[PDB]
This record gives sequence, structure tokens and C-alpha cells, in this order.
Amino acid sequence: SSRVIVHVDLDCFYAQVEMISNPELKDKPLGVQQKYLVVTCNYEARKLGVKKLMNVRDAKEKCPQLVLVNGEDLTRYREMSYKVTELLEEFSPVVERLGFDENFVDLTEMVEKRLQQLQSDELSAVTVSGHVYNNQSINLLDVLHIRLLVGSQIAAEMREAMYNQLGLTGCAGVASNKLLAKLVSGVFKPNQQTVLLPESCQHLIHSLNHIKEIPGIGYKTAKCLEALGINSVRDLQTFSPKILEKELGISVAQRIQKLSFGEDNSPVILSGPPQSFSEEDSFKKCSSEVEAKNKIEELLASLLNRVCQDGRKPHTVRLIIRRYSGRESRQCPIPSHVIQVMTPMVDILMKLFRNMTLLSVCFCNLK
Amino acid sequence: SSRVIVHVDLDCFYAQVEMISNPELKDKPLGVQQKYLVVTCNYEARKLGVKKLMNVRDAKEKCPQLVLVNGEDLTRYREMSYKVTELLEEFSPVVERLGFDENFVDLTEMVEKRLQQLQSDELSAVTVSGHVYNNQSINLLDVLHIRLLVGSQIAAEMREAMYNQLGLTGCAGVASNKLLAKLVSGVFKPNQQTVLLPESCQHLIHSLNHIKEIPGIGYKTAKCLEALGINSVRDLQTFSPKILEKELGISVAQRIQKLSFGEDNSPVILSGPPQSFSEEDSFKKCSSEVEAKNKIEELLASLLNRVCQDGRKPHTVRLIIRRYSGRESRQCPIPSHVIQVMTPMVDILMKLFRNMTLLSVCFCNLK
DNA sequence: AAGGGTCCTAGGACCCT
DNA sequence: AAGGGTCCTAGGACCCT
Ligand SMILES: [Mg+2]
Ligand SMILES: [Mg+2]
Ligand SMILES: [Mg+2]
Ligand SMILES: [Mg+2]
Ligand SMILES: [Mg+2]
Ligand SMILES: [Mg+2]
Repeated sequence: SSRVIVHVDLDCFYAQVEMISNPELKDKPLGVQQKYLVVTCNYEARKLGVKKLMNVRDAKEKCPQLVLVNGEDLTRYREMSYKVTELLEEFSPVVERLGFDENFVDLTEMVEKRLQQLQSDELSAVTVSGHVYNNQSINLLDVLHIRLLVGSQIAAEMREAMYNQLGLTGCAGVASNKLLAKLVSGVFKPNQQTVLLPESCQHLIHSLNHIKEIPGIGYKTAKCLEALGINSVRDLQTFSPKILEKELGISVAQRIQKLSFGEDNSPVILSGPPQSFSEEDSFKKCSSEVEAKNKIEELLASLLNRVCQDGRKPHTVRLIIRRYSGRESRQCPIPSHVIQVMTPMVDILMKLFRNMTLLSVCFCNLK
Repeated sequence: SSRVIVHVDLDCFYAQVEMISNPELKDKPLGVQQKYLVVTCNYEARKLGVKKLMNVRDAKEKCPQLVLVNGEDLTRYREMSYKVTELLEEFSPVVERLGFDENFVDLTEMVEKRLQQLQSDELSAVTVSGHVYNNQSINLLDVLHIRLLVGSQIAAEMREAMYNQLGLTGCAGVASNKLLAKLVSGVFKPNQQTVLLPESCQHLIHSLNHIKEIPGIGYKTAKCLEALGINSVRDLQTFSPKILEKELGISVAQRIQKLSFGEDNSPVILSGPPQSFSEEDSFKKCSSEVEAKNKIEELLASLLNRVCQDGRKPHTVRLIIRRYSGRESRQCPIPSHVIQVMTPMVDILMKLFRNMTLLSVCFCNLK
């Protein structure tokens, strides 16, 4: 019943990918740029005051020597992301992706199999790889402690393999569920790992300062929670369930209140191949024409190449737009005539366009 | 590439189920009642003027000796329905259900395998079972005609097996796709079958008188179509594609216009086990209390028994209501604590109720 | 005051760089 | 003027008795 979960989180992912391909960006403060936004930066630039999602203005003031490369084309980040998930899938096949740079793996089976190869005495010699959260003391007679320490050893092998085979560093957290694995992986955050023993779980959740730091509690849920006076993890833990249901719904209230205790029974899901392919472009009110069709060709061309490479065939297309002041969209199936190309696809999309600062196209429903 | 599809349509299904269980209703005009509505009747009662979906008032005027049994509890109809689909699944495993009394089967593989067991001469002796639509002449040298005639023989075996093994009669239509199979199965409608040869396809679609007779064109789409002056199959066939897209959407316009030509490339889908379980009750404004919770207990009890029997476990529940003058609903996941009961389920539903002539409960998301 | 089914759509919540 | 992802929800279209 008890699970050993690992969460793997790569260091400054986009920046790290760039530093690998142009080694002259090591040691130099590096920011990866997307339009007006420095979406991430390496640790050189972080020391200098640069931070993630910071206007390229504010950033090059804090670090005028900041080197900036353009990371709008996600292609290379996307491709490394899958090399990581595939490498982890070798350890155990059930790997759950979260964004491009995070993976969950359920090591429970792996941990148990390794423990069965051990023998009475060497059980006394199981050691931890990496940090133990809250410098908590290990009890080798606690079977849960032994399993999490074995988890931590698998985690160090994963991280070692990632570096040996892909040149990537990252952090890992080992805990009894996904929430806790993900919260603990970030405790020692540059290329290190941390294991959470059960006795320190409450210390972990109460170390957070705003309830939005809980994965699953986001921008809107946080704002609602404040409006009820809920600001700390303990506030949410102790707040009326009944009121929380009425004011948020029985699904949301129940789960986030569970999360507030560090409880999370969600299984690690095999993400497998993606469920969708999309390309976006944004622009400061730079489209007011039905000659926004030029923008939709490039988005298609990239998607069309990405589809051909995946091999599967999509059966639904969607067009998303953002009107200047909250997005609108229209989708429809992809004629079977097509599924087996530029010209017909553009016609569908422009009809979809006409039925309606950003344009996006998405292929989903892949077979 | 060419398909041989069969569509199977049981005769006066509910009524037929009732006549089997109480044989004294044979020969007597029988109507199956649901609230104020005679939802179907046997052919005795049809001769006498009784028709489907007719108020029990109008019906017992046309046939005061009309016997009425109550068919609100679908349990027995549902159970026979699956005995039919399972019987057909023996012929070929890919059977698509449509409602409780219709099934599609792709006989293409079966037809081809039987033709390979034949030998030059006996090919000259392939005959049709049942009607040929439009009394069209068979050409034994036309491979498409030979395959559809073999289809018709499989169809007669299916219908014979249905009667021998379940006591049920019905109609079958054999054609090159689902649209045409379903349209042709009803041509000779009491316990008979009909095969559609390709040359008569246009005669079949133009035999219809209102475009709503096309499966896929329903109440709303028909009303829209009229408002554009489209009233006949030929009107829809010849009407501007462009206008039809703008006025209905690129998905709907394109498919229904294809249907108007008798074209339908949709595959026969293996329906397999149901995707949802639901129970409804209606009442003439007979609920104005939070003591509509009594109505939700019975709906649950029936669903709960149905779930236990299926074996799988649902992960979503929905509550549907109809406010007296167009339905509203609320769903939420089913706590994992529960998935492994009356009391907690009722509490969820009444919360769902309170966030909001008919009450319904649905379990979906089965695993 | 039928009693069920199917799948699609547009939007919104969450997650990451 | 980021550029992507995931899944859930409420409603609506269709089909049948
Ligand atoms: Mg990360
Ligand atoms: Mg990271
Ligand atoms: Mg959060
Ligand atoms: Mg029928
Ligand atoms: Mg019927
Ligand atoms: Mg119709």
C-alpha cells in the first residue's frame, strides 16, 4: 500500500539546453528570451538578480552583461524533454510527465525487488543518497525508512544516468506520494536530491508560506481562498469543510484540503506519447487583417512536420485567438480525405477564424 | 476498400419483450406505457391506429381494448438488448450498438472468408436471402453484388439465431455503409431483411421525404435547413457548400451533405461495455422540496446495484434536473474512499443538488 | 410528468519553461 | 506581444424505445 515516488526536476531547463549546445555560455550569465520575457536563466544570471518571467528590460538593468538567446522555438527543449522521459522509462516504464522538465516515477516495485535481493545483514548497511529532509534521523528498523532510502539510491542512479547519457543535471525528491515528492525535490535546488521521511511530512507542508505553493492550488483558487481568510497551510487544514465545498465545489474543496495535509493518493500516470501538438505566436495587436492567414501557415507547417514525425494522425484541429483588451477557440474534425495538405487545412482554419494578440493551432485526437 | 455492413433492428422491441414474458399478450393489441406516453406498441395495436410516442389518452380512444403494461423500468429491455449484441458479437466481434434495439456489424471480413471457401462454380449459385431493394436485378459477375448477397445470407443467419436463441424477431439491412444499411433495413419492416445493391443507392436516399429522415440530421439541424429553404434530399445535395458551412459549421455542413448523397465512411465501432449508467424519473412539478432527496435515493439504489453487477467502478457522478417552465447538471469525482455506500453518495448529490420536473443520476468514467 | 444512450464543443482549472 | 502542456465541466447535438 505504501508507495515510493520520485520527482525529477531539471535545473534551469531551457538555459541548460542552450549552455550545452554553445559551451561558451557556461560561466556567463545566460537568459533565454521569449518576446519581452526572460522565461528562465542559468545560475550565473540568478546570482546577479535575474529571475524567471522578468521583462528583458528589468533583466538587462540588473545584469547588462546578460547574454540572451531566443527560446521561442521549443523544438530543441521538447526533444531533450523526451530523451529524459525515455531514459527514466528504462528504470520503470510508468513515468508521468509534468511540463517539459519534470517527471514522476513510481519506484515502489523497483524498491521492493531490490530489497528482496538483499539479505538480513546488508539491510543494516542501506544508506541514503543525497539529503534527508529536515536532517531527520534514519531508523534502519523502520521498513518505510529503508524503502525510501532505496528510493533515494535509484534517484541518484537516474540523475547520474541523465548526466552521463544526456549531459543534463537536475534535482530529485523521494517521498511517499507525488505532492510530497515534488515539494521535497526543490529543497536543495541546484543539482541535488532530497528524501522525505514520513515523520517530517508536517514540517514540509508547514514550511510553505502561501497556499499557492501547493501544486494543485493555483492563481484563481488562491484568490478565492484568501477571500475566505485562508492564507496559510494550517488555515486551509483547519478551515470548515462544509463552507469550503459550498464556496469552491465538492471536487476542489475536498482535494485541496487533502493536499493541505500532504495527502495525495493520485497514481503516477504513464504519460506516453503526447495527446496534442500545438504552436503559438503572440504579437502586440499586430494582427487586424484576414491576412492573419499568413501567421496560420507557419504554425501549420511546423505542426504538419511534427505530425509526420510522430507517425500518428490527428482527427481534430483547433484554432485559438486572443483579442486585444481570456481566449477564444473553434475546433472541428479533420476530413478523412485529408487525414491520408497545406491548402485544405488553411481553408478549414480560416473558416474557423472567420466564425470568430495571439494565434495558435492545435492538432489533438491522435490515432 | 468496399465494406459489407449489416444493420439489425428489432421489431417493436419493448412490446416484443413484454409479449414474450406474458404470452397472453400476443394477438392482443399491446402498448408499453411510460408516464402519459405509449412509447411503443405491438403490430396488433399498430393496425388499430396506435402509434409510438402517443399520449395514453389518444391511444385508448383509438383502441379502448388496448392492453398497457408499464415499461418505465428498462432493466429487462436493457438485459435482452445485451443478449442480442452478445449473440451478434459471436458472428463478428466488432458490433456497434445504437440505442437498445439496433446493432451494426461489419461483415466484410466474414464475407471475404466465405467467398474464399467457394470454388468457381458455386459462385454462380450464390443467392440472396430476403428482399433486394427496389427489386433490382442481380449480376453474379459483379463482385460487389456477390459480396452483398453473402452479407444477406449472414444477416438471415443472425436473425435466425436471434429467434432460435432469444425468441426475438427483427429486421436487417445489408449495404456498403452504416447510413445505407440502416436506411434499407426498414424498407420491409416486420421481421424481414433487405439488401441494397449499389445501383439503387440514389433511389434509396431520394425515397425519403423530409431531410430529418437521414440519421445524423435531427430536430435542430432540420429546422435550420428549412430556414435556408432546404427541404428535400436533393435540395441538401445541391445546396451551396460554402453557405452551409457558414450557417452550420464546417463539421456539420460537410458530413450531412455527404450523408445526403448516401456517403458515410464512418467505421463500425465496437461499443463493448457501456460508458455510463443512469436512472431517471420525471414528474409534473411534483418536486419543490429538498425532500427531492427521497427521489435521489431510489435512483442511486438502482444504479448502485447496476454498478456492482457490471463489476467495474465509476469515478464520476452527475446529477441532472429539469426545472419547470433544457436541462441543468452538476458532476464531480467519486471520492476514492467510496470507490472501494448509500449515505456518502447521497450527501455528494444533495450538495450538487443545492448548487442548483425531472431528476436523474449518472455514473460515468468506469474503470 | 419517457428513459435512456453516444460523442463533440468551448471554456476553464491546473502544471511547467 | 511566452509557449507550451494536462484533465474536467456543462452543455448541446445526435440516436433509440
Ligand atoms: Mg521544474
Ligand atoms: Mg526546473
Ligand atoms: Mg500552486
Ligand atoms: Mg429501432
Ligand atoms: Mg425497432
Ligand atoms: Mg434524423
